[PDB]
Amino acid sequence: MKGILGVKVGMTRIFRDDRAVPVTVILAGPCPVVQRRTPEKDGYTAVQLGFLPQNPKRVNRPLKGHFAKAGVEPVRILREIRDFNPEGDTVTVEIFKPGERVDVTGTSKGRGFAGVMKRWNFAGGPDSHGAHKIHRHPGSIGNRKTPGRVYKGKKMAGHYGAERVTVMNLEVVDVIPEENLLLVKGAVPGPNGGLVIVRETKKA
Amino acid sequence: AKHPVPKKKTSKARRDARRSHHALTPPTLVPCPECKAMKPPHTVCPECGYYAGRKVLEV
Amino acid sequence: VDKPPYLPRPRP
Amino acid sequence: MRHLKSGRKLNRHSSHRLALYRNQAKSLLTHGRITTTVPKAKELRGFVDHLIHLAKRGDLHARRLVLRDLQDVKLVRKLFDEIAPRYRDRQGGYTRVLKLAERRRGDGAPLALVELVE
Amino acid sequence: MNRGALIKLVESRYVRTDLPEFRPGDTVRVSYKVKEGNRTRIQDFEGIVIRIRRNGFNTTFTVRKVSYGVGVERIFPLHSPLIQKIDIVQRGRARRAKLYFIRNLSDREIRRKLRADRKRIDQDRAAERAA
Amino acid sequence: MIQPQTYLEVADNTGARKIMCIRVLKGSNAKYATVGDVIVASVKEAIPRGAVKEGDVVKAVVVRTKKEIKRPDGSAIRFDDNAAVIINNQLEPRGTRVFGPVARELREKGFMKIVSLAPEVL
RNA sequence: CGUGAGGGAAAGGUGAAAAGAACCCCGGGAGGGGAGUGAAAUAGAGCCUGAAACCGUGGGCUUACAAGCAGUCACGGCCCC
RNA sequence: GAAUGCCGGCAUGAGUAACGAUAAAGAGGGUGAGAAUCCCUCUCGCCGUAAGCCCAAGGGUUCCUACGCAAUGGUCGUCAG
RNA sequence: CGAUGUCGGCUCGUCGCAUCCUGGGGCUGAAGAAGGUCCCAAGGGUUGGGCUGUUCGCCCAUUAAAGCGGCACGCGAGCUGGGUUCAGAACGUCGUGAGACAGUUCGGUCUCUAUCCGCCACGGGCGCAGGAGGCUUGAGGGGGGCUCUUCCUAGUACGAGAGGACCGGAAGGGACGCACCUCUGGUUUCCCAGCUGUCCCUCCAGGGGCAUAAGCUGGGUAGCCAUGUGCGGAAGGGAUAACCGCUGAAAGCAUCUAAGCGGGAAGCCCGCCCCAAGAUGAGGCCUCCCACGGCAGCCGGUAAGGACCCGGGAAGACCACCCGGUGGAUGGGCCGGGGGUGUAAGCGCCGCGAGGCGUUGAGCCGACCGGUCCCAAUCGUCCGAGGUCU
Ligand SMILES: [Mg+2]
Ligand SMILES: [Mg+2]
Ligand SMILES: [Mg+2]
Ligand SMILES: [Mg+2]
Ligand SMILES: [Mg+2]
Ligand SMILES: [Mg+2]
Ligand SMILES: [Mg+2]
Ligand SMILES: [Mg+2]
Ligand SMILES: [Mg+2]
Ligand SMILES: [Mg+2]
Ligand SMILES: [Mg+2]
Ligand SMILES: [Mg+2]
Ligand SMILES: [Mg+2]
Ligand SMILES: [Mg+2]
Ligand SMILES: [Mg+2]
Ligand SMILES: [Mg+2]
Ligand SMILES: [Mg+2]
Ligand SMILES: [Mg+2]
Ligand SMILES: [Mg+2]
Ligand SMILES: [Mg+2]
Ligand SMILES: [Mg+2]
Ligand SMILES: [Mg+2]
Ligand SMILES: [Mg+2]
Ligand SMILES: [Mg+2]
Ligand SMILES: [Mg+2]
Ligand SMILES: [Mg+2]
Ligand SMILES: [Mg+2]
Ligand SMILES: [Mg+2]
Ligand SMILES: [Mg+2]
Ligand SMILES: [Mg+2]
Ligand SMILES: [Mg+2]
Ligand SMILES: [Mg+2]
Ligand SMILES: [Mg+2]
Ligand SMILES: [Mg+2]
Ligand SMILES: [Mg+2]
Ligand SMILES: [Mg+2]
Ligand SMILES: [Mg+2]
Ligand SMILES: [Mg+2]
Ligand SMILES: [Mg+2]
Ligand SMILES: [Mg+2]
Ligand SMILES: [Mg+2]
Ligand SMILES: [Mg+2]
Ligand SMILES: [Mg+2]
Ligand SMILES: [Mg+2]
Ligand SMILES: [Mg+2]
Ligand SMILES: [Mg+2]
Ligand SMILES: [Mg+2]
Ligand SMILES: [Mg+2]
Ligand SMILES: [Mg+2]
Ligand SMILES: [Mg+2]
Ligand SMILES: [Mg+2]
Ligand SMILES: [Mg+2]
Ligand SMILES: [Mg+2]
Ligand SMILES: [Mg+2]
Ligand SMILES: [Mg+2]
Ligand SMILES: [Mg+2]
Ligand SMILES: [Mg+2]
Ligand SMILES: [Mg+2]
Ligand SMILES: [Mg+2]
Ligand SMILES: [Mg+2]
Ligand SMILES: [Mg+2]
Ligand SMILES: [Mg+2]
Ligand SMILES: [Mg+2]
Ligand SMILES: [Mg+2]
Ligand SMILES: [Mg+2]
Ligand SMILES: [Mg+2]
Ligand SMILES: [Mg+2]
Ligand SMILES: [Mg+2]
Ligand SMILES: [Mg+2]
Ligand SMILES: [Mg+2]
Ligand SMILES: [Mg+2]
Ligand SMILES: [Mg+2]
Ligand SMILES: [Mg+2]
Ligand SMILES: [Mg+2]
Ligand SMILES: [Mg+2]
Ligand SMILES: [Mg+2]
Ligand SMILES: [Mg+2]
Ligand SMILES: [Mg+2]
Ligand SMILES: [Mg+2]
Ligand SMILES: [Mg+2]
Ligand SMILES: [Mg+2]
Ligand SMILES: [Mg+2]
Ligand SMILES: [Mg+2]
Ligand SMILES: [Mg+2]
Ligand SMILES: [Mg+2]
Ligand SMILES: [Mg+2]
Ligand SMILES: [Mg+2]
Ligand SMILES: [Mg+2]
Ligand SMILES: [Mg+2]
Ligand SMILES: [Mg+2]
Ligand SMILES: [Mg+2]
Ligand SMILES: [Mg+2]
Ligand SMILES: [Mg+2]
Ligand SMILES: [Mg+2]
Ligand SMILES: [Mg+2]
Ligand SMILES: [Mg+2]
Ligand SMILES: [Mg+2]
Ligand SMILES: [Mg+2]
Ligand SMILES: [Mg+2]
Ligand SMILES: [Mg+2]
Ligand SMILES: [Mg+2]
Ligand SMILES: [Mg+2]
Ligand SMILES: [Mg+2]
Ligand SMILES: [Mg+2]
Ligand SMILES: [Mg+2]
Ligand SMILES: [Mg+2]
Ligand SMILES: [Mg+2]
Ligand SMILES: [Mg+2]
Ligand SMILES: [Mg+2]
Ligand SMILES: [Mg+2]
Ligand SMILES: [Mg+2]
Ligand SMILES: [Mg+2]
Ligand SMILES: [Mg+2]
Ligand SMILES: [Mg+2]
Ligand SMILES: [Mg+2]
Ligand SMILES: [Mg+2]
Ligand SMILES: [Mg+2]
Ligand SMILES: [Mg+2]
Ligand SMILES: [Mg+2]
Ligand SMILES: [Mg+2]
Ligand SMILES: [Mg+2]
Ligand SMILES: [Mg+2]
Ligand SMILES: [Mg+2]
Ligand SMILES: [Mg+2]
Ligand SMILES: [Mg+2]
Ligand SMILES: [Mg+2]
Ligand SMILES: [Mg+2]
Ligand SMILES: [Mg+2]
Ligand SMILES: [Mg+2]
Ligand SMILES: [Mg+2]
Ligand SMILES: [Mg+2]
Ligand SMILES: [Mg+2]
Ligand SMILES: [Mg+2]
Ligand SMILES: [Mg+2]
Ligand SMILES: [Mg+2]
Ligand SMILES: [Mg+2]
Ligand SMILES: [Mg+2]
Ligand SMILES: [Mg+2]
Ligand SMILES: [Mg+2]
Ligand SMILES: [Mg+2]
Ligand SMILES: [Mg+2]
Ligand SMILES: [Mg+2]
Ligand SMILES: [Mg+2]
Ligand SMILES: [Mg+2]
Ligand SMILES: [Mg+2]
Ligand SMILES: [Mg+2]
Ligand SMILES: [Mg+2]
Ligand SMILES: [Mg+2]
Ligand SMILES: [Mg+2]
Ligand SMILES: [Mg+2]
Ligand SMILES: [Mg+2]
Ligand SMILES: [Mg+2]
Ligand SMILES: [Mg+2]
Ligand SMILES: [Mg+2]
Ligand SMILES: [Mg+2]
Ligand SMILES: [Mg+2]
Ligand SMILES: [Mg+2]
Ligand SMILES: [Mg+2]
Ligand SMILES: [Mg+2]
Ligand SMILES: [Mg+2]
Ligand SMILES: [Mg+2]
Ligand SMILES: [Mg+2]
Ligand SMILES: [Mg+2]
Ligand SMILES: [Mg+2]
Ligand SMILES: [Mg+2]
Ligand SMILES: [Mg+2]
Ligand SMILES: [Mg+2]
Ligand SMILES: [Mg+2]
Ligand SMILES: [Mg+2]
Ligand SMILES: [Mg+2]
Ligand SMILES: [Mg+2]
Ligand SMILES: [Mg+2]
Ligand SMILES: [Mg+2]
Ligand SMILES: [Mg+2]
Ligand SMILES: [Mg+2]
Ligand SMILES: [Mg+2]
Ligand SMILES: [Mg+2]
Ligand SMILES: [Mg+2]
Ligand SMILES: [Mg+2]
Ligand SMILES: [Mg+2]
Ligand SMILES: [Mg+2]
Ligand SMILES: [Mg+2]
Ligand SMILES: [Mg+2]
Ligand SMILES: [Mg+2]
Ligand SMILES: [Mg+2]
Ligand SMILES: [Mg+2]
Ligand SMILES: [Mg+2]
Ligand SMILES: [Mg+2]
Ligand SMILES: [Mg+2]
Ligand SMILES: [Mg+2]
Ligand SMILES: [Mg+2]
Ligand SMILES: [Mg+2]
Ligand SMILES: [Mg+2]
Ligand SMILES: [Zn+2]
Repeated sequence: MKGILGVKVGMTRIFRDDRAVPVTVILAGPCPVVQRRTPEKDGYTAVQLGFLPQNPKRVNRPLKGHFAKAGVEPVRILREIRDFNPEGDTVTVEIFKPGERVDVTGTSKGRGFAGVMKRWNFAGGPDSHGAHKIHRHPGSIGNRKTPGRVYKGKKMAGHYGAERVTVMNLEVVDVIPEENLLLVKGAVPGPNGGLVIVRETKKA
Repeated sequence: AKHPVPKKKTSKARRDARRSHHALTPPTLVPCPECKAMKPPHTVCPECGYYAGRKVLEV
Repeated sequence: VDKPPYLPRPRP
Repeated sequence: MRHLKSGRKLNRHSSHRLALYRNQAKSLLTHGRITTTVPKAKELRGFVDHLIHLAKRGDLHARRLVLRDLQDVKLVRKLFDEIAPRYRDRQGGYTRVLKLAERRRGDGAPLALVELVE
Repeated sequence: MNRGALIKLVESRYVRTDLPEFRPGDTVRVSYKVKEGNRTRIQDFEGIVIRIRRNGFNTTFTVRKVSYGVGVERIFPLHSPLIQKIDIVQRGRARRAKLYFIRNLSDREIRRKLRADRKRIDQDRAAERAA
Repeated sequence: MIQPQTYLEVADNTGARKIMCIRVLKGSNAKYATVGDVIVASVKEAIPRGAVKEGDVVKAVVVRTKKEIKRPDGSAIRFDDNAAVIINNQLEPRGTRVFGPVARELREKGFMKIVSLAPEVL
């Protein structure tokens, strides 16, 4: 169960076999392993990964100590890939071959305080025929005296996006090791420049 | 709408609990490196007119 | 099921 | 949502907001230093900087461009002749904003000064 | 890192250079590879280009023609490998970038609005002179 | 994008001229019919003494749409009108001729008889 | 208040005596601090007494794993006499 | 201790709705204890079969000037009916 | 009865199962395919139209199916107001009359401000016996849970013929969901151009205001988007339902059962995605600071760190979150590119002239990808462990 940290760079399409392929480009490698989690020491199995070079002027003394125990230069982002144990002391895009199938986790674009029609795809009210100031309103949110309350989880307006989203079973279309690039077919969560995580897919 | 209205008078206790966030934070002030008088940071000193080690303004 | 209304509609 | 949008609205409609910028340019370019609220101040920078950078070009086209915003033939004449030349070797950044320490009494609005640079 | 550069880098494998320059208003014939059964063959589509979206490797253009009494528009990607070649059949001069308005014009009216771009024609004869 | 209430030009010589879609035949609840779909339609306008007359409820396959249709090669195609060809229940055309171009999608979807009758396939 | 006939309020108290607070101080003023008057000035004119609701300041006990007509009975902790 | 009682006082909702046409503002100078709000200049916008002007009702000193800002002004006020 | 707003629609659901569909079964007057009938099963699904205020019902066209009921005949401090209960008017009918009618007809004021509980979101506080910066385990929750067609097996089994499989294997759709913006397609309030009337600058030329809160028109970047794109439902493991057995007494036979063991569903548990240690049962790992002064406590100075302040941000109502603060590319300028518009002004030439041609893909030019210390994030300040007890 391999994995790698990365950043979404943007989308294009390429041509493969007289076919246009929508792709998202991800700058994935190189990721230095800075800690290994072991069942004897940590109770589970995972590999703590680092990503992006960091100005050591910004890294506080608690963090500096951590990086030294791994003999690894300062890094901007730490994230763990679970049930992964690479042979090397560094992870690159090489662990994926074109044709493979992956899961990508990212942070969805935030739509802030979102109405019920955008958030929950409600149908709202009429725009004529007497509709009175309720065009984007939810309608009823309950019954009467029984039960005399509102369900937990009741779909209502509120914040939406800026949340963890994982898209699955995405085809690796190409991998360009010289530039730490990963070409994945389709749409990946988050804005360009946003951080992603690329793991081997759990689908069949 | 059917004109919602309070059901019970708010107790002195509950009123005052609502106001547990209403406290003012005192202004954030640093000394002016020229005249030692206190002033908001990142603002041209209204006492001596100095900012970034130079005179900027008549006071 | 159409049953007779028990209240008049409210007036000013 | 406002994702990657540039330019304040300043609670004025299109034409009013434009007028605001033009009149503040006329004011800044006339006295060299004006006082406004911090938001208006920051927005004023680029609006004037572009005008100044065009006076540096000098051509008739540039004069006719800058004249669309400034209107005052005397003022523009001062811009090309007196103002522009002291920025010949300077590349952008012809204006500066410095925040004042005291607020306005009647509305607590935060003030700052905008000025042409030496 | 430069996100734009990295995108442009991916695209550079597929970027095409053999295709001739043209403008909205030019009449153009596109030799397009087409599969039908059980072979692939090259079908020509020839008409006025009414639109050119620009976006680097992802620019696309739109060619319009009348076929047997029915108007047909086609959208091609300028760097699509399925375009064998493009032949300028006529240069026409528009005053606009997008010529959606010709959809509602009779053949006579179009001919008057899209006059022959005499400048870029002589210019095309100015090249096309081999050494 | 043809949906119920849509008028379609008939592109054959069945005598029909204009049909109005009343159901798109593509599962339990298809929202729109596109190129190569079969619809049930009422005949709203027809020419005298044709095979089909005004009022008949016929079937037809869509041959060209005004909403552009997209192709895996990255290109797309758009027509000036919405057209269909009236068929029998065996997907065979009921007329003897078809007028105007038809979309290449008809071939892939097994309407060989209509494709062969068309003057042009784009 | 009502066109009008007509309707129709609220509002008493410094001190024995103004002796009603000169002057100085902060303040644009209002207000206050001293000084002075008086038996008394939380009798200072917004003046006898000055209850209650209501608002505040300071002190003691107490409260952020807890289910309530708010009390009551028991024990214990802390503070006070 | 209750009469949706009467008269008064003070709470709650609450620092909440609102601050009365979406014709629109910006700077500089002046005044002053205090200025987004008063004066002056320049720029900008709105009315123009009026949002201009002149009568008649009706109102009754609101007119002009000087000195003022406790209250009135839905904010502020050095300004003002 | 000092008020519990009354039909139907819309919206939003949630439950029941006496199950319409899909899954699993036994019997069949079950050849096959298709039906009938009963049993198990509530996970999901359960279409668009015409008539009428209608619920209901009839009808059209489809479908896997077009399920029935509860929730104050769910839902008017959520909307509607067609029906029915006001005042107007008329028809039929009844009444001498005023008027009346589970008869009809046309018309007819639906109340900006949410205190508490509840619900969707987001913080402040304290706690988590040293103080801190990271990274995690997942107790427990939530989301999801659909299905069809065609093809291969195979025109095989079966059947006189028509017709037509079980099992296993492929491909392709409908609807729903999450994400996305490369393409397609929108918007893009001033990014560009054209145009009319009027006033103005400055007379021509060139321009500005106004005609909307864009005067009108043609286009249109980033962003936000769906009609556009990607992906999801599973797989798989476990335990079961009806149901079918293995072995087997009581009961020399028989019996799925009384001892024991199998097989068996879209359902149940795990698995997938998301939340989550206020999980006060307050978990775990890595790393950093330390025995500071005066009198489980009080005051004070620090450490590791943190906050304040500032430049900002596909983060955002405030707050929170994330980045940066001269040790700097954080925003604004400027430069390069992209991108839109579509050949600026000026001059020259041709026409009497409106104009035309050239200079010229020119000029202008928001957000996009970058570069550059030109302008601004100056200077600082305040919090902040001494580690209870067996
Ligand atoms: Mg390839
Ligand atoms: Mg992440
Ligand atoms: Mg809504
Ligand atoms: Mg949504
Ligand atoms: Mg939607
Ligand atoms: Mg709807
Ligand atoms: Mg709608
Ligand atoms: Mg409606
Ligand atoms: Mg209404
Ligand atoms: Mg209403
Ligand atoms: Mg409305
Ligand atoms: Mg509602
Ligand atoms: Mg209840
Ligand atoms: Mg958030
Ligand atoms: Mg309402
Ligand atoms: Mg209401
Ligand atoms: Mg309400
Ligand atoms: Mg209302
Ligand atoms: Mg209210
Ligand atoms: Mg109440
Ligand atoms: Mg109270
Ligand atoms: Mg209190
Ligand atoms: Mg409260
Ligand atoms: Mg401040
Ligand atoms: Mg001084
Ligand atoms: Mg946002
Ligand atoms: Mg908006
Ligand atoms: Mg930006
Ligand atoms: Mg702007
Ligand atoms: Mg903005
Ligand atoms: Mg801002
Ligand atoms: Mg304003
Ligand atoms: Mg405002
Ligand atoms: Mg305007
Ligand atoms: Mg305007
Ligand atoms: Mg710029
Ligand atoms: Mg500053
Ligand atoms: Mg003031
Ligand atoms: Mg790009
Ligand atoms: Mg590169
Ligand atoms: Mg051909
Ligand atoms: Mg043509
Ligand atoms: Mg035809
Ligand atoms: Mg007829
Ligand atoms: Mg009266
Ligand atoms: Mg009177
Ligand atoms: Mg009376
Ligand atoms: Mg009285
Ligand atoms: Mg007395
Ligand atoms: Mg007396
Ligand atoms: Mg004095
Ligand atoms: Mg004095
Ligand atoms: Mg004064
Ligand atoms: Mg005094
Ligand atoms: Mg005092
Ligand atoms: Mg005194
Ligand atoms: Mg004495
Ligand atoms: Mg005595
Ligand atoms: Mg006393
Ligand atoms: Mg006394
Ligand atoms: Mg008293
Ligand atoms: Mg007395
Ligand atoms: Mg008193
Ligand atoms: Mg008292
Ligand atoms: Mg107290
Ligand atoms: Mg507990
Ligand atoms: Mg406790
Ligand atoms: Mg006790
Ligand atoms: Mg009593
Ligand atoms: Mg009362
Ligand atoms: Mg009362
Ligand atoms: Mg009451
Ligand atoms: Mg009373
Ligand atoms: Mg009483
Ligand atoms: Mg009272
Ligand atoms: Mg409130
Ligand atoms: Mg509010
Ligand atoms: Mg308000
Ligand atoms: Mg109002
Ligand atoms: Mg107003
Ligand atoms: Mg308006
Ligand atoms: Mg001023
Ligand atoms: Mg001034
Ligand atoms: Mg003022
Ligand atoms: Mg003042
Ligand atoms: Mg006039
Ligand atoms: Mg008079
Ligand atoms: Mg009067
Ligand atoms: Mg008077
Ligand atoms: Mg007079
Ligand atoms: Mg007077
Ligand atoms: Mg005066
Ligand atoms: Mg006053
Ligand atoms: Mg005053
Ligand atoms: Mg005053
Ligand atoms: Mg007042
Ligand atoms: Mg006032
Ligand atoms: Mg008033
Ligand atoms: Mg006057
Ligand atoms: Mg009642
Ligand atoms: Mg009552
Ligand atoms: Mg009551
Ligand atoms: Mg059952
Ligand atoms: Mg079945
Ligand atoms: Mg069944
Ligand atoms: Mg059978
Ligand atoms: Mg049979
Ligand atoms: Mg059966
Ligand atoms: Mg179910
Ligand atoms: Mg259920
Ligand atoms: Mg149901
Ligand atoms: Mg209808
Ligand atoms: Mg009926
Ligand atoms: Mg069927
Ligand atoms: Mg069936
Ligand atoms: Mg139906
Ligand atoms: Mg009901
Ligand atoms: Mg019901
Ligand atoms: Mg209502
Ligand atoms: Mg209702
Ligand atoms: Mg109700
Ligand atoms: Mg109801
Ligand atoms: Mg209700
Ligand atoms: Mg009605
Ligand atoms: Mg009616
Ligand atoms: Mg009826
Ligand atoms: Mg009625
Ligand atoms: Mg009625
Ligand atoms: Mg009648
Ligand atoms: Mg009669
Ligand atoms: Mg009768
Ligand atoms: Mg009768
Ligand atoms: Mg009679
Ligand atoms: Mg009679
Ligand atoms: Mg009746
Ligand atoms: Mg009417
Ligand atoms: Mg009213
Ligand atoms: Mg009311
Ligand atoms: Mg509340
Ligand atoms: Mg918290
Ligand atoms: Mg907190
Ligand atoms: Mg952090
Ligand atoms: Mg769990
Ligand atoms: Mg819990
Ligand atoms: Mg076969
Ligand atoms: Mg046989
Ligand atoms: Mg199968
Ligand atoms: Mg499928
Ligand atoms: Mg784009
Ligand atoms: Mg687009
Ligand atoms: Mg596009
Ligand atoms: Mg587009
Ligand atoms: Mg512009
Ligand atoms: Mg002119
Ligand atoms: Mg004009
Ligand atoms: Mg004007
Ligand atoms: Mg005007
Ligand atoms: Mg206007
Ligand atoms: Mg304009
Ligand atoms: Mg468009
Ligand atoms: Mg437009
Ligand atoms: Mg766009
Ligand atoms: Mg869609
Ligand atoms: Mg299973
Ligand atoms: Mg089993
Ligand atoms: Mg046996
Ligand atoms: Mg047993
Ligand atoms: Mg078993
Ligand atoms: Mg078993
Ligand atoms: Mg078995
Ligand atoms: Mg399934
Ligand atoms: Mg987590
Ligand atoms: Mg914890
Ligand atoms: Mg956690
Ligand atoms: Mg517990
Ligand atoms: Mg912990
Ligand atoms: Mg553990
Ligand atoms: Mg420090
Ligand atoms: Mg912000
Ligand atoms: Mg920081
Ligand atoms: Mg600093
Ligand atoms: Mg620094
Ligand atoms: Mg920068
Ligand atoms: Mg920059
Ligand atoms: Mg370019
Ligand atoms: Mg270009
Ligand atoms: Mg030209
Ligand atoms: Mg020119
Ligand atoms: Mg001439
Ligand atoms: Mg450029
Ligand atoms: Mg600098
Ligand atoms: Mg540098
Ligand atoms: Mg300092
Ligand atoms: Zn100073």
